[PDB]
Amino acid sequence: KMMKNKRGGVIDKR
Amino acid sequence: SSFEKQQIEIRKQIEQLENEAVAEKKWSLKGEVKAKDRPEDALLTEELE
Amino acid sequence: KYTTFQGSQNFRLRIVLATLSGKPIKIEKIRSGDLNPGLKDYEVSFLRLIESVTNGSVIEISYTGTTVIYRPGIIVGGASTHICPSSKPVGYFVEPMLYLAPFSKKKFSILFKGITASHNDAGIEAIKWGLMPVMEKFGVRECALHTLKRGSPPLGGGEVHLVVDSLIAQPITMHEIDRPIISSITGVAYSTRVSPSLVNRMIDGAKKVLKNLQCEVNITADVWRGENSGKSPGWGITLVAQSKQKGWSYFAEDIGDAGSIPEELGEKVACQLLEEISKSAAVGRNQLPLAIVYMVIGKEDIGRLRINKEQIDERFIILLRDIKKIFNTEVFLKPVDEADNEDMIATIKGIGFTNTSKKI
Amino acid sequence: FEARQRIEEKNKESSDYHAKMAHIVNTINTE
Amino acid sequence: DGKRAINYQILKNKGLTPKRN
Amino acid sequence: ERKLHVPMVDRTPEDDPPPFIVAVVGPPGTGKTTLIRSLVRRMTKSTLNDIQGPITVVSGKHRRLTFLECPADDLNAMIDIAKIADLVLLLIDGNFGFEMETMEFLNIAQHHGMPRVLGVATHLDLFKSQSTLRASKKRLKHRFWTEVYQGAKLFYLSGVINGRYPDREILNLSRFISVMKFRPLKWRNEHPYMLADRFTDLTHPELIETQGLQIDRKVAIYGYLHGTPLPSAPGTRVHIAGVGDFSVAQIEKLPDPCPTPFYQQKLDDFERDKDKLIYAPMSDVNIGKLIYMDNISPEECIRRWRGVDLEKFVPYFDTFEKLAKKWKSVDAIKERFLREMNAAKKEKLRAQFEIEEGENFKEDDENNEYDTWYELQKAKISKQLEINNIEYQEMTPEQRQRIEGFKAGSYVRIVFEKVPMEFVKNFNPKFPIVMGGLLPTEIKFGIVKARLRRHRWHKKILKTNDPLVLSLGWRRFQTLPIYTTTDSRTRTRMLKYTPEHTYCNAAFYGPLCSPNTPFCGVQIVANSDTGNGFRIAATGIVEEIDVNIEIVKKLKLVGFPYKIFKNTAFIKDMFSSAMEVARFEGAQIKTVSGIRGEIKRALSKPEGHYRAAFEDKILMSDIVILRSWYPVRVKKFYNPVTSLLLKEKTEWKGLRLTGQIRAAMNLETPSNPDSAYHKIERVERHFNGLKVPKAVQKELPFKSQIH
Amino acid sequence: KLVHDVQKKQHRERSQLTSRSRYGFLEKHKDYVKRAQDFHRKQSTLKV
Amino acid sequence: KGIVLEKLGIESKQPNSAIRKCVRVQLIKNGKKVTAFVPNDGCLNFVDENDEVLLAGFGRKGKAKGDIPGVRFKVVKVSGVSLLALWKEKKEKPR
Amino acid sequence: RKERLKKLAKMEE
RNA sequence: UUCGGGUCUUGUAAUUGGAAUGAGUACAAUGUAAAUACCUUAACGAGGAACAAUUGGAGGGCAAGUCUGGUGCCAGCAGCCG
Ligand SMILES: Nc1nc2c(ncn2[C@@H]2O[C@H](COP(=O)(O)OP(=O)(O)OP(=O)(O)O)[C@@H](O)[C@H]2O)c(=O)[nH]1
Ligand SMILES: [Mg+2]
Repeated sequence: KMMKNKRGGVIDKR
Repeated sequence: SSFEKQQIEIRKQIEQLENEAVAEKKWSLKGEVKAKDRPEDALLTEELE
Repeated sequence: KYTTFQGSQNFRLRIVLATLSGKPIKIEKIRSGDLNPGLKDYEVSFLRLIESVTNGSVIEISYTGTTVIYRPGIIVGGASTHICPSSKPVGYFVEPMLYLAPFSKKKFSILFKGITASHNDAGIEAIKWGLMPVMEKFGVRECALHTLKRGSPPLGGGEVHLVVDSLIAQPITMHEIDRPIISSITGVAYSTRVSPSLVNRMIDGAKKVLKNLQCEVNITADVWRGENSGKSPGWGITLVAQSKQKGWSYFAEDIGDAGSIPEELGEKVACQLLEEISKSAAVGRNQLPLAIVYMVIGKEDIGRLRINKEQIDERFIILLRDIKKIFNTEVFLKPVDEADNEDMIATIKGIGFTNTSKKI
Repeated sequence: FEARQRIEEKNKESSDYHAKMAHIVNTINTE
Repeated sequence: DGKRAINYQILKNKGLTPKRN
Repeated sequence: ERKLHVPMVDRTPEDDPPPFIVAVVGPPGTGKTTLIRSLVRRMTKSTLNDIQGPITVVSGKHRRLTFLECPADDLNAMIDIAKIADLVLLLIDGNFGFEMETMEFLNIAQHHGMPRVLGVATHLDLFKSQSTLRASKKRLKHRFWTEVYQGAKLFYLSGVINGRYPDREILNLSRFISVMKFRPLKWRNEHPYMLADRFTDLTHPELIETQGLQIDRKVAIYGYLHGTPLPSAPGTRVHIAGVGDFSVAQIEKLPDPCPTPFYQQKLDDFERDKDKLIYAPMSDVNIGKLIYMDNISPEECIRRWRGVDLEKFVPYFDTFEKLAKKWKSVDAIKERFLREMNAAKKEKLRAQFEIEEGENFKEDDENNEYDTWYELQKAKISKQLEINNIEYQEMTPEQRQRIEGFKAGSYVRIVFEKVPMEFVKNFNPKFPIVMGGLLPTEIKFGIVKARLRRHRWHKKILKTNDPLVLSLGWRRFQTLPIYTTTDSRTRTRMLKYTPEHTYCNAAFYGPLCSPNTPFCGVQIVANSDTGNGFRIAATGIVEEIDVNIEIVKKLKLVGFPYKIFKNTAFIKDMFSSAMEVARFEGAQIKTVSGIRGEIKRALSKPEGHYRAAFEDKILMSDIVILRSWYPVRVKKFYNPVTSLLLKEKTEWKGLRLTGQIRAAMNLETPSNPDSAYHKIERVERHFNGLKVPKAVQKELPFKSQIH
Repeated sequence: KLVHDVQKKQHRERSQLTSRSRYGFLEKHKDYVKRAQDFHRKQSTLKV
Repeated sequence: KGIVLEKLGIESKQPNSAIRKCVRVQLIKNGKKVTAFVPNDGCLNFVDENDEVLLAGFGRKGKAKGDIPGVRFKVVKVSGVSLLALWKEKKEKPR
Repeated sequence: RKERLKKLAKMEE
């Protein structure tokens, strides 16, 4: 459900 | 010019969209799909509702 | 990625402003001289909240963690939850949502779970009776912050439901050039997991200070026991000076540390409230950034607010320089013709910002 | 399992729509 | 010629009338 | 109730409004230039030749106008001049009647918000008989009253006796357009725009020689302002129409070349141009500064003013001991808190009651503003406007430039960087260069949910994924829309065409603009391939904005039953494997006859067969179907028209249509012949009689038996 | 009351697959309801 | 005369019902909001928001099978041109 | 007869 | 109103023919202070006589279409969307 409806994402790098 | 090379790559995208719009429709993009028409064992990956 | 910024200062404010405008920003050198250089867990969680509430936005974080790059998107909102890390409380994670509440595509219904008080940030009663009337003055009608469970430091376990429905287009302009007259002093003295003798003693100390004045004083006791009182015990008190003729509020609060005195806390909070009233002109020093941001995003028009030279501090200068760097909107200050005090009217030509997300 | 979840989702959305329309027609008749 | 005269449809402007006799 | 309205905001300067902008438009050779030279000789008493570009004359003591003879063949010129224009001198040939170009321009004006239309009629001397002339006058006037409002007055002109129309009719037309009295519009009173009067390149010729005529040159642009005060800080984005989207590099206001003679004599009165009275340049003959200085640290600012983190929320108090010692007493804020002695007591009781009531019914504004909610709203509008006015009038240097920006009617120049060599080379003054300052929502890029219909006079409907050169906001660009409907408000199923007499939703990629925004799109902007058809293809509005849509195209799976019992059937040729049938098992299935079912279990021995239980005995001849949904995507195409960058400035050609590429590649219209419709003739069927069991027929009683 | 004729248009019914014309006359709902009524009558008299 | 506030019943399922035909307009000489019928969901597409409709009475003689009681006004013109003309495609709605 | 019955049912209801 | 009863050259998006005429354009003359027009009249001017009148009201029918409820195959709402 989450990966189907949402669009924007965070580029987390460490 | 920057405009000129931009128009060149726009013309490339134009050619691609022309060829796609004149080409054949996808098996899923059609309607009334028959099993021999569509590729074999596709629905398990296509995951429609 | 284009508008650059330095330092870890006013982080949530810069994120909120870039989300409102739309210009892509880039903060660099976040605590370089540190043993752990870069962000913190609560700042990363706040960015997770931002990307939860908005849509199409991209947040690039460098692997060192010292450089964040924000290309904002549109505001959507909806109904969801959030899990506050225990380093910072729900007030610190609520205030940006109070900025970005009424300009969404769908209503806000966010369930925050965590600690609900600290010495630095707003409590729940602080948020309600200090910053909900300002939004109600600026046009947001149906906003509410229910408290399902109340937690306390240092274990928390509390839950608040922020609901905002007044999807306004832009905040109406404001013309408040007269110093308001405070009508009543309401307050909320709350506590968790202790005997309410403490709450009674806090209210006794506060009324003991405020016995000099003649205006009415009503401070309600708010005890929480049982299963919806959270883990840790604690107490705190907020006072609001309410001007009922115009619907203005000046608030001041505190909580009690491990082994403090409730009467001392009541008298200290009353003294802080009197200080805020004496330094106040139509707003408080903590409601002021909300009022300035709302005046800048109000429609293309001159808004006027009567502020005081004591309310003009370094925090005001830093806020105004940030607003100039984002919105290119100067704030004009004129000294009022009054001879006794030294107030200045702030005039802001609010730019055209419309709630362009909302379907019609 | 997916059939179960889909039936549950459809029933939830139908109940929400029915409540919304009842509220709208109530507001019409009282306003 | 080079001039584009208007259609009979947009000259007379009878939008959507039923069939009569 | 006729005089009531919807309230709106008029952002025009009361001090020095800019020249009103009139567009002289119409067919190729309908004397559209002669009208301009004769109207100018009326207004200023000097004959003019070689009119090109905008030309500003001055009417009366307070007015000045800007004539724009539009190039009669270019639809993009029609579109942006209908975006900007304010009074449209639309001229119709008399002998020929209405023409398609006049028709199309009226439609784009109607969709982009109607300016003051004014018809003039020409070639009224070619009519042989006075009665044919009178009948044709009445016919034109009534069709014009159908399109523009009824009662709209249009003028009539005779013949060009000396390169000029009759003076009496020109005098009437001049009086009318000099008392024209315009009205507010939403787009024009939300955005800043300008019509560039003079154009100049800015580089060094040595730089041009070194780079070899490829470097994008700086450009200075001179003209008046309109609409909304342009902010005086450099680096705001502003779309030049037909050239691209640039940003202003430097702004500066100037002395305007044509000051109205009221303003001229007022300047002369303050101080103590009468021959040059037209302007065709393209043609020939302190805490505030303490805060906003960046080099000063805020500590030093507060230090000089008197003589810190923001992530924390509470303010910086002092020690509680000092606070209590200071606030033992409250008589410093007692002022903020709330015969001769009797009179003072009644006065303080009046003050106490005044602070008790406050603002409850204070004139209520209703009987104050004469018992109409509309008048109340517009009085609020006017009060806010005059407060704006006095606060602007407060100070000169910053309250005019830094705070509000250059208002309107300030003859301003602006320079841009990175402006194409094609623009500077193929610039000709016969074309309008209009500029619109954008917004955040207009600088973003997403997909818009619009709702649109085919235009009523357009013949052919619009196919999904067919390129549409549309105009929405200041931008014209072709995109690949997708025409959707909601299947009774449950799901956005895409159609394959436009419904020919109503609105369908559309969704398409392209630069965002606000909700509620009307737009219109053509299919062919290229003038070389137009024909007699109507150009304008779609009208609509844009409703909302997103970055993605859950958009469905229905696909149904067919099978064929090959062995049937009562209520059960073995179905083949629908899947490929038992894994697929297990993935789809438990399915609400139905057949062409209209009986329901479900697929139950995968059959083992053939690869794809299964068993399905129907509600009634299915025939063998019928075809089962399984309705399901498949997500489609929106193609991300965006190709803005750049005709002013083009040299020919007509015949801009982009993505051809599907019929055009089929005809050019010489393919054929794809159509499976099993899908066409036939005229069937269903024969009457005579069902077989009933056949009882023989045990029943034996065991039946004597009377009730088959005899 | 307020209806266009193009709204009142017509909708033709398509025919059997030409590759599957061995089994003839793809049956629609009117034929199905006739067949079901006759079968129901037979079942009733048989039960009697 | 009135201003169209919101098109009610847009989120209904079954088409051409009375709760879908309804709108909510506010009369301008009173600031007072009240509902109004609009025939033909096409004409519901024509009326969107901030539109200055011209209501008139309803004047029914008999009820219908799904009519709403108390909705006594209907919409005659929108933004200056007639709804019937816009529906029959004689005219065009000018923004 | 069936058409008359349909028109009759409409004229009752 | 249901079982039904009454009565009669009827029906045709079937073919086909020559005659008539003014709406209109127009020499002309009359009219008029001068015109326009009417009334007159050469010459043109009719087979979707496309030389293309309306405004309202009632009702039916249709799909491998859509939505909702069900004591299957039904009912309701409706359908420019297959
Ligand atoms: N008899 C007559 N001739 C006219 C009239 N109006 C224009 N003309 C003729 O048309 C020409 C004037 O047309 P322009 O003023 O150039 O119109 P335009 O739109 O500039 O034409 P383009 O230059 O082709 O764009 C002159 O040669 C005139 O003789 C009129 O009312 N009567
Ligand atoms: Mg010319």
